[PDB]
Amino acid sequence: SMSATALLQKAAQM
Amino acid sequence: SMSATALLQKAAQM
Amino acid sequence: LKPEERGLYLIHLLLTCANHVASGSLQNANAALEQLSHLASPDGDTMQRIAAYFTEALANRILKSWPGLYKALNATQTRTNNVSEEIHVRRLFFEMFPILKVSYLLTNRAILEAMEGEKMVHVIDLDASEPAQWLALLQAFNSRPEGPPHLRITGVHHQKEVLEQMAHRLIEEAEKLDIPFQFNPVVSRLDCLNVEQLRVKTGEALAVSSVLQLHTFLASGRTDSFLNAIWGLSPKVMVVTEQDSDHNGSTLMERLLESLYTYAALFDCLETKVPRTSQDRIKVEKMLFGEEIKNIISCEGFERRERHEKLEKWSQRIDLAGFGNVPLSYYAMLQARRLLQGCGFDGYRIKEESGCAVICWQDRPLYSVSAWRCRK
Amino acid sequence: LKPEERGLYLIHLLLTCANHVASGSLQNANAALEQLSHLASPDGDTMQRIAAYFTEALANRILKSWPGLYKALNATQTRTNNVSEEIHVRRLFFEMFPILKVSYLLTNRAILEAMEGEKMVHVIDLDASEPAQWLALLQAFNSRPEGPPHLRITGVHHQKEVLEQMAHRLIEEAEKLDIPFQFNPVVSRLDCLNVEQLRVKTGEALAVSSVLQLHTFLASGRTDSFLNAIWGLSPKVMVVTEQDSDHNGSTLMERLLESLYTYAALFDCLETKVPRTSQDRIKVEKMLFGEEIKNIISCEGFERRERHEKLEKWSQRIDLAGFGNVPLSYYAMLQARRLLQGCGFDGYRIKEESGCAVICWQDRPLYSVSAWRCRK
Repeated sequence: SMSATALLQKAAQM
Repeated sequence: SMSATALLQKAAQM
Repeated sequence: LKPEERGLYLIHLLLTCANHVASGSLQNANAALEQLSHLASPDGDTMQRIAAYFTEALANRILKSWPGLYKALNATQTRTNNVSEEIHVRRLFFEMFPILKVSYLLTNRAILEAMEGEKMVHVIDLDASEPAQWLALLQAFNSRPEGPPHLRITGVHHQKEVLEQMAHRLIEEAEKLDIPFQFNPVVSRLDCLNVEQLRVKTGEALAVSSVLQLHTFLASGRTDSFLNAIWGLSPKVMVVTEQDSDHNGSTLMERLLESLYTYAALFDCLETKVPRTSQDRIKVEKMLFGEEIKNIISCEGFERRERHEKLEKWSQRIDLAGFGNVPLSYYAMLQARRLLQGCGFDGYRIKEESGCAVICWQDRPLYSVSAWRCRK
Repeated sequence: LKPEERGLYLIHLLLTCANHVASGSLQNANAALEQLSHLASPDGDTMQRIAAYFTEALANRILKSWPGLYKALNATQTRTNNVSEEIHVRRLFFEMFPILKVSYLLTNRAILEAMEGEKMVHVIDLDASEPAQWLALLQAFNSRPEGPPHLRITGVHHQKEVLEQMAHRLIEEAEKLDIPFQFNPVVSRLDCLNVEQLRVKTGEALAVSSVLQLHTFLASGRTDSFLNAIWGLSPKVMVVTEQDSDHNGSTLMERLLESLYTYAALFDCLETKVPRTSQDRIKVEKMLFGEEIKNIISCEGFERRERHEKLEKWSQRIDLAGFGNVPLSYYAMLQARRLLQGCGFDGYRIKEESGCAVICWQDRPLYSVSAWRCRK
C-alpha cells in the first residue's frame, strides 16, 4: 500500500 | 455488621 | 493505619474533595484524591469499597476540565461488541438482589388484576431485557381458572441480540403451555421510541410496564411528552418500578451526599451475605452500582441519565399526565414480604406509600413500585 | 477533513505534543492532544491506528505528573484474574506473525546442532509460555537417525496455570512419541529467578533459550549478573531471540521517534493482509503492540521494561560475559526464508548480521535471533 512507513519518511525530510 | 450506613450517620452529626 | 476511624475519615475526604472540584482549582482536589487513593480498595471494607468508586468518579469529573486528556485517554476503546457480560450483570442483580423479583411479582399481580375477563392482552415492555418477568406471566395466565388469553408482547431494547434471546425463550415456553402468544420485537433506544406509532390491534387490552426506565427522560418536557404518549394508548394499567432516592440535585454537593447515603445501604446487603473475595460481588458493584455513581457524579447535563427521584415527585408527575392511582392489593404485598423473608434477604423490608410499594433496607428506601390506571 | 495529508500531520502532532510534556507545562500539550484525538481512530488508517495508541501513551505520561488523578483513576482494577485472554494474544502473535515461527525453527535447528550425540538433554526456557516451540523439538529429536535422547525441560513463568497447561500438552506428546521426557516447572518472575539454584543432573547437555526476555534486565549490572549466571551452568548453546530496534533512548524524543518508525512497520503487515474490521487485528495492536508503546513512552525507570536495543549492543554485551558466537547454519536460514515465502507473509525478508539472523519488513529490521556458545 501507500506505506505508512513512507509517511514518516517524507515528513522527516521536511 | 457495624453498619457502613452508620458510619456516615455519626460523621454527619459532627 | 487503623480501620473504623478510616470509615469516618473517608467520608470527610469525599466531601472536601468534591468542594474543590465544584468551586476552584484541582490543586487542593489532588491533595484529597491522593489521600483517598491510598485508603480505598475495591476489595476491602464496605466504606473502603464505597470510596473506591466515588474517588474514581470525581477524578473523571476533573478530567472533563481538560477535554484533551479525557478524549486522548479514551481513544482505543471503540471495538466494543460485548453484550454477553452485560446480560451477566443483569442476571446477577436479579439473583443477588430481590429488587427485580419483588417488582416482577408485583407488576404481574397488578397486570393480572386489570386483565380479568380479557380474551386478548397486549403488554408493552420498555427495556425488555429480562425474560423471567414474562415467564411468570405465562405461568400465571394459565393458572387462572378462566384460561389463558391470547397474548402479545412488545419488547423494546437497543440490542437485537437480547430481543432474539428473549423471543426464543418466550415462544418456546408459550407453545409448551398451549397459550396463543406473539412476540413483537422493536429495536430502538428510549429517546427515539415513538409510542403512538406502535401497532395496536383493536379489541385488545393494553398494559405498560417500566422497570427503572422512566428517570432517563429527566436528562433530556421530555418526561411529560412521553407519559402522555403512553396515555394516548389508553392502557388498562401502567406499572412503574422506579428507584426511590433523591439523586438529582442541582449541585454536586447535594447530589453527592444523598447519593452515597443510598449506595451505602446497597453495599451493606452485599457485605452482610456475600464473601468479600467473590467475583460476583465485585462484578455488580464495579459494573452496575459503580457505573451509576459515575453518571451521577462525573457526568452532567443530557449525558447524565440516572436522575433518580423520590416516589412523591413521580406520583405528582404521573398524576399531571392524567393517570389514576391503582392501590396495590393487600395480598400481592404479603407475597413480596414473603419473598423477603426467605432466600437470605435478611433485613429487607417493604412499606406502602399511598397504594405504592417502597422497598427499603434497614429503613433506607431504595426502590418504589406503583400501579397506575389511565384516567378519563 | 481529507486523508493522506492527515498522515504527515499526525506525525508532527505527536512530536509537538511530546516536546511540551518533556519540557514545560501541559497547557500547550493539551492543545495538540485534543487536536490529535479527533484525528486518530483505533479502527482506521494505519497511521490513524498508530496515533491512536501513541496519543493515549503520552496522556498517561502527563497523568503521572499528578499521582492523585492517576492513582484515583486506577482505583477499581484490582480483581484481575484473566490469563485466558493473555494466552489468546500470544497465540495470535504466533499465528498472525512469523516472528515466533522463524525463531522457534531457528533455535531448534541450532539446539539440534549442539546436541548431536548427546544421550541426555536439558533445555531451560525463560518465559516458557508457548508449547509449540518444544512440540517441534520432540518431533525433530525423534526424526534424527540416532534416536530420541532423554529430555528434560525447565519451564519458567509467573503463572502456574500456563505451566500446568504446557506440561499437559508436552507430556502427552512425549509419551505418544516414545521419548523419555520430564517437565520441571518453576514458578517465578525473571527478576527473582536464581539461575544457579536450578537443578542440574550431571552427564546432561544444557541448552538455554531466551525469546524476547533479555531486554527486561536493562530496566533494573542487572544484565551482566544474569548472563554470567547462565555462563555458570556451562550451556552447550544459548539462543537469544530479541527485538532489533533502538527503543531505549535516554530522552523521550529520541525514544519516541525511533519507536514509531519500528511500530509503523509492524502495523503495515496488519493492514496489508488483514481486514480493518477484524477483532483479531484489533486485539494484537491494542493488547500487544499498544501495551509495549505505553511502556516505552508513559513509563520511565525500573517500571519501564521494553528497553529494546539493536543487535550490535546485544552482541557486545553477550560477548563481555564470555560467550562465543555460533554462526547459524546456511540451511536453517534457507528454511526461514522458506517460511516467509508461503502462508501469506509477503514482504518479510531476513538477513544475516555476522552469523545472527535479522528479520525485517521492507528493509526495516524488527527482530534478531543469535546463537551463542559458552566460551572457556
